[PDB]
Amino acid sequence: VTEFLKPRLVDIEQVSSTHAKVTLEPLERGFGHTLGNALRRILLSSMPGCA
Amino acid sequence: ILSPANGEPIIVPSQDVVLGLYYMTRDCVNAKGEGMVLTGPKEAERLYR
Amino acid sequence: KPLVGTGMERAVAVDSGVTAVAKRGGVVQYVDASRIVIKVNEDEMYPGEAGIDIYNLTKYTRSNQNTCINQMPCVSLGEPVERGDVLADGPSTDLGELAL
Amino acid sequence: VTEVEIDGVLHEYSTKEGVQEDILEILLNLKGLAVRVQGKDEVILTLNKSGIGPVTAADITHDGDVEIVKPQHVICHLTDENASISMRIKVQRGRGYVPASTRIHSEEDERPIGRLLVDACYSPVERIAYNVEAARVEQRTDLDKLVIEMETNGTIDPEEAIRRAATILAEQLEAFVDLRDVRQPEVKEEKPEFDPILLRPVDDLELTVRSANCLKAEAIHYIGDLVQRTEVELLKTPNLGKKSLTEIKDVLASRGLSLGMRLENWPPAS
Amino acid sequence: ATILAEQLEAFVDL
Amino acid sequence: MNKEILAVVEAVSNEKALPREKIFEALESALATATKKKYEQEIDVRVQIDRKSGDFDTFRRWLVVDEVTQPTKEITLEAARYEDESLNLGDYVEDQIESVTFDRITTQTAKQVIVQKVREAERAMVVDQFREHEGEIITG
Amino acid sequence: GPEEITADIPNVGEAALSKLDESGIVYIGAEVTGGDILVGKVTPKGETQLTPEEKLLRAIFGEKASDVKDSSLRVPNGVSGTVIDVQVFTRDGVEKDKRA
Amino acid sequence: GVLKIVKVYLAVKRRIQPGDKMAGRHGNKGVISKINPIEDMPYDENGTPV
Repeated sequence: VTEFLKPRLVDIEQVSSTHAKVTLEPLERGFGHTLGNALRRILLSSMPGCA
Repeated sequence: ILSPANGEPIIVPSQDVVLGLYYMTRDCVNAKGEGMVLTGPKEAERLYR
Repeated sequence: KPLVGTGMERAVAVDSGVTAVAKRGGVVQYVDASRIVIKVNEDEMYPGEAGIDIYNLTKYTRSNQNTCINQMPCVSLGEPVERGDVLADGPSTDLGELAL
Repeated sequence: VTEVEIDGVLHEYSTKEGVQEDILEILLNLKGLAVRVQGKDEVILTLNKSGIGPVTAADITHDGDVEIVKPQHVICHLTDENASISMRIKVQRGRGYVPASTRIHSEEDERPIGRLLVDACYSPVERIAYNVEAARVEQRTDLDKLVIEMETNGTIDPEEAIRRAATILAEQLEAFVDLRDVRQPEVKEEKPEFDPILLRPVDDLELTVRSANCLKAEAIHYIGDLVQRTEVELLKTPNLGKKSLTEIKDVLASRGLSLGMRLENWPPAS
Repeated sequence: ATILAEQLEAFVDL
Repeated sequence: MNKEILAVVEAVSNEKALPREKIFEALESALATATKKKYEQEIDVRVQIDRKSGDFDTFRRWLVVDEVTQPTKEITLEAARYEDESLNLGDYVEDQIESVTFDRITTQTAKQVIVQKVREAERAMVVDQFREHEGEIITG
Repeated sequence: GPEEITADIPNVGEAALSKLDESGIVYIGAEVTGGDILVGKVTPKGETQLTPEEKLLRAIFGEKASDVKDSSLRVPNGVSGTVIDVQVFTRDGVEKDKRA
Repeated sequence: GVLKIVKVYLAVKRRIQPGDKMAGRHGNKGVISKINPIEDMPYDENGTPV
């Protein structure tokens, strides 16, 4: 239909208030990998802060 | 998780993971990143990915 | 075809039955998806039997293992053929080569 | 292509007197055939051909809203003088890849014997190579220019494909650009149980147009108004004898409804 | 997510 | 069809139990019960096979009542306007014509109805035939 | 009694008799699925009535509607697919069928 | 005591699926495990997948 699926996320678990665990569901056949990998590669290197 | 025959563990990682872990635990004498200090394991994981 | 063969493929294909190999050389008069009609040359013919011989390529037909068999024609139209040449690849055969 | 039909053949496991290849080869070549539809989302293409020679893509009866991406693609080979084929070809726009098995939706769509299902494989792209390089930034260093080559069917447009993919990525990303604890389940919903088919006109119950004008002779379009109308107003309804009354009694009262049922909730909100 | 979307912004339509 | 049932009543041994008239009436009953299977619609199909003149002509009852469930047989207490019906009760239509009187289930239910009605009729006959002798020494 | 391959089946609905032809065999192409009826056969079921007063009825008025039973060949449960060919071997003497 | 043998044929375009058994020509058998999406298989620098 040329219109994709958008997730109905289920949980933002905030254990220890500094180590969170987010779930997201559902995503298309391969969008899980691409979104996870893009977010991971951006957060690791290209995410400004101060140190 | 133990055979009734011998008190050995039946759950033994057979292959394709022993290869994985073994590769993950070796030491190239001159590999990119040699000679640093890491504030912890998670730091090394981030440094690797 | 298999990219890395052992040469034996041509022999095992032509020596088996699954391929419809030509009997007498000549000209491919009429080729269809099920029939082939060859006009043999003047040397290998008889007084009667003007020269045409027909090959009815067995289309999709059961086998003793319930898998399909079929002889699609490999030769084009009008292309001359010699004696004992593959005119129709059998099941899992390519241009007269065993190809599984 | 998704659904084909050739007048001579019955099932794709057959042949046809005149065509060099089998129907199976024809279907595989068809799947190989690509096309670009512009106006509509699904379309039907007729291919008629006669005489000796190769039947390729250009030979089909093209249209304006439809454009063959490459005509030289061979479809089949006619190898007899008075040999001819005519074929209808359903071509629908879709995303991804659906096999011929699961695409079935009912138990009568295939009942037309000539409707051969070709498992649709529609994706304009074939391979996507890419690589980064040192961009010639006017004044900076080690900025990256990303070169992406796409080998495709030629159907889709390269820049258009890029922008469409980027739109898809941005839309999917918008999910957690503002993420929070959200749950679509809203238990204990509150809605009026009025049946929505009553909002439609009566004529939407698969019957003729003379009976439609008959229910337009009593000025009854609504089903939500005819529901307060028992069979006490049928022979008195203009020209309801046997035939049109047979239609009224067949196509209405069989669908689970009843010709006139007392209700107190109408119309919210027509 | 915001940084990636504002990177993407140069190509999308809507 | 009609000729077939005429051959039946000719071959019917108990012609007194069932001459042509009531034979064909029972056969119209059987034909209605067969139409009950031909259509998932449960409609009373009077036929009036025209016992001796010609073949059949199926009809459709209206079962006069203010209801509309199974509308093949539903008419209110005055709906007789079109068709010049002019009858409140008893007004029944002939909308569907020429159903099947020759298939497998038709002939099977014909056999069933025939044997049932014939046995019932012979029973009802012998009942009075022996009741005549009420007050006599009978065997048994 | 003999076995016939008539198109009609005493019990099943219209769907189970839609694939067949007028003779009682599926057309070449009906994408059947496990459960459907390929044929199309009925058998003499009953026995031991011995009422010739009803045998005379069902010898002319019910000549072929006496002892039906739908021992008809259904596709086994699970196997789907397409029908592609139908062979019919008729014993000589036994007259013929339209599809034959 | 037989009158009419009617033989009917049935054809299935039997596709591949996780669970079949494929092998090369050196006894390296194996069960196919996953129909991995094309965008996930390893791929050469020229963009061609494997």
